[PDB]
Amino acid sequence: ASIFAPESLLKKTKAQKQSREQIVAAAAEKKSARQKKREL
RNA sequence: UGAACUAGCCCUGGGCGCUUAAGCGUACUACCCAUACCUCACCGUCUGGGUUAGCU
Repeated sequence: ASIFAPESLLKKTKAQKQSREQIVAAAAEKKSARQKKREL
């Protein structure tokens, strides 16, 4: 009755989740550096 | 008082027309338009880059 998600989907989701974390982490830093650069 | 000299125009030796030019010299602003220059679109060629746990 319950169809488990494919295991390749779980592996891709873990990889995509990690890549999104780096993008967001390097996006808040990008905003701060841009504000400091623009003042300079 | 003149004398010559110097330089330049005139005479003798594309068409229509032009004469303080529509010729010649110089200066100055306007204007005309090439397949050239600029901006854009499109064609093609070349060069460089991206694109797969193929993510509704």
